[PDB]
Amino acid sequence: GDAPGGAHMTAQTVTGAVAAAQLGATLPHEHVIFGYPGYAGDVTLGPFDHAAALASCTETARALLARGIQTVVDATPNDCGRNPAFLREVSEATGLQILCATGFWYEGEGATTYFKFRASLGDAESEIYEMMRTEVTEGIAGTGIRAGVIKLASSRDAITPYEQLFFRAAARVQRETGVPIITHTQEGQQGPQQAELLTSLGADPARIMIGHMDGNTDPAYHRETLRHGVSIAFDRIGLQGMVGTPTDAERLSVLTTLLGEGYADRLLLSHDSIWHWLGRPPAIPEAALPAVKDWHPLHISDDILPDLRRRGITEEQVGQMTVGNPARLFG
Amino acid sequence: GDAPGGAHMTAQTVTGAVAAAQLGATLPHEHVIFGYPGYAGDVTLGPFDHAAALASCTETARALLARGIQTVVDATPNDCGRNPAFLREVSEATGLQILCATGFWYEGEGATTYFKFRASLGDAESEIYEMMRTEVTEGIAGTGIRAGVIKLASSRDAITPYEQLFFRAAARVQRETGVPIITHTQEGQQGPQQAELLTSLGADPARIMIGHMDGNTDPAYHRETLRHGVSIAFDRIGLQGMVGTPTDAERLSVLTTLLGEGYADRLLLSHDSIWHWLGRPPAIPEAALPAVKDWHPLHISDDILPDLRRRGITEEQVGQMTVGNPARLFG
Ligand SMILES: [Co+2]
Ligand SMILES: [Co+2]
Ligand SMILES: [Co+2]
Ligand SMILES: [Co+2]
Repeated sequence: GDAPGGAHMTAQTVTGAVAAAQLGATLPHEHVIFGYPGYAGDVTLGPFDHAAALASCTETARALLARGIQTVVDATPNDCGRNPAFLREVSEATGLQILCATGFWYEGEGATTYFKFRASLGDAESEIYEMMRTEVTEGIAGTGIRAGVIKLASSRDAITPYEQLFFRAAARVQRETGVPIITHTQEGQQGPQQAELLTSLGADPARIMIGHMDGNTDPAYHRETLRHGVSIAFDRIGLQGMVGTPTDAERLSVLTTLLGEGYADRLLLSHDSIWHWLGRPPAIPEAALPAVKDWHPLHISDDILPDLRRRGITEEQVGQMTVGNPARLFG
Repeated sequence: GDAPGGAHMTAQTVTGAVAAAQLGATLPHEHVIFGYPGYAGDVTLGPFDHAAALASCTETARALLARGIQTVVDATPNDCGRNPAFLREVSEATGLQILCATGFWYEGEGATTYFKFRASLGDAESEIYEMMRTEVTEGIAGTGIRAGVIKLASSRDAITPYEQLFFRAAARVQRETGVPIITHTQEGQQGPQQAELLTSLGADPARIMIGHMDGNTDPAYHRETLRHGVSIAFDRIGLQGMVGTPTDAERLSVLTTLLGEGYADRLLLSHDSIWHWLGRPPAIPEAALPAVKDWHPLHISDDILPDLRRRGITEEQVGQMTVGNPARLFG
């Protein structure tokens, strides 16, 4: 139907280029490793145990491959512990394909001081544009590993001025390279605003995925976002009751409504899971356990797809969301 | 007069313990390297050139030694590019003694997400206390290099709840180890509040230095802070008109007033200079040049001490501020 249009480069994963056809079933928004900004200051008591992280992550990678998932899109922002080299180790040890991102997190929780300062002194937009373009076309930190997607993120009440610098820089790189863009929306807001802003800057709706859209349970919100021609992702499936998130039952209710309205070609599914935390491992209070019980990457494969099928969603619809959509969006 | 009282360990520099007598003239608040939170996300275009940073920093270290400065207290927070190993290279290559810090920056510009999350889930104060204590008594990041001071920092309108976690943790480590505490005050505020809070938590006023006190030009503000028995530092001398800073002429006016009022034993002098920036080097707009012209570490030695002497300050007073005070506070 609506095919990417303009410049384009084959999907770049951490181990190199992959043809769209080789992407297979894909989880479009996950984190192999992740650290909240500040975690590096807790290095003495919260060091990265490389052997342990590698063992644990390759184990999860093998479990995903067992479910037929061939690709994961790692959406970790540059300021949240992003590590392309580690991702490459995990991919070379298991065969699982992994795309990594280029971008900064939203103003509310990102490491914003640096670029705010940069912007106080000059054209921060162009500096961000140069970073993004170099990371997508040449490589990250001199490793030769390129980013396969641009990550953008906005706050709840507005796409702030700080956030807009990244959106503008991304639109420029998108027009020039065709690279896909995936986003974070905070607490179920700004989905429509992100779609309008990006398309208004000349970014291709067929290479845009508005994320955390499962954060809103009013389908009018999703239909309005979809009116822009962009794809939307219910990418925190399994995270129930944390950071304003709804329950999976509520997500599936909205999802089946949209599927029944013919939107399968614009819907994607992920967990936004963290396979290994940076800093000191999080101690989950007893009472927060059910919120995170199904928040792991085998949840959609084992619980959601079956539940969708038993509700009347077809094998074609599941294949469209999990294989066809990723192939066109990232390939 | 007022001598440290309680537990105590000899001054720990990045190359080991130094006797108070060996500290000599000291700059109590500087940064060999520094990065605003987020700089690590700009690694591709703003990588750390180790050979270049080392050459430049050793050159500055040799220039300080030429002026008779034997010690520098590096106050870089854990979340602002702190690097004890690099500091050790600089100290071993030149003989300049360098103490490093343990602590996080203030809420306004620090990398606050990590510990805010940590605190949402449990006793973040005790986790911060453990980090600080380990870094002071055992070492940082498994390097064996220990911190010789605790760095605290507060916002302009209040010592926020997030900041208070660090102040409480520091007071505990201070009572247990005797380690000195140095602080950042934002825009000339909270000096008295920091002194009251720390002493009220049982921290030793003789091991406390309230920083950026040159940020306020009303001497009543300084006298009130000093009433707590703590030392205060005019530690941004040379930075004129940036981040709310006054001119050096205004600083010297307040300083000579306090010196004439007999406060020499509680006054310290530094620049808060950055010898090498992390991330992309800052492009200083033409118009901001005079604000930073004298903001380098040879400024006090070459311009300020002579200016103090020609105004009637005695060689004894200069020696008290630059040698005697550091020796008792850090030694
Ligand atoms: Co997100
Ligand atoms: Co995420
Ligand atoms: Co400061
Ligand atoms: Co400083």
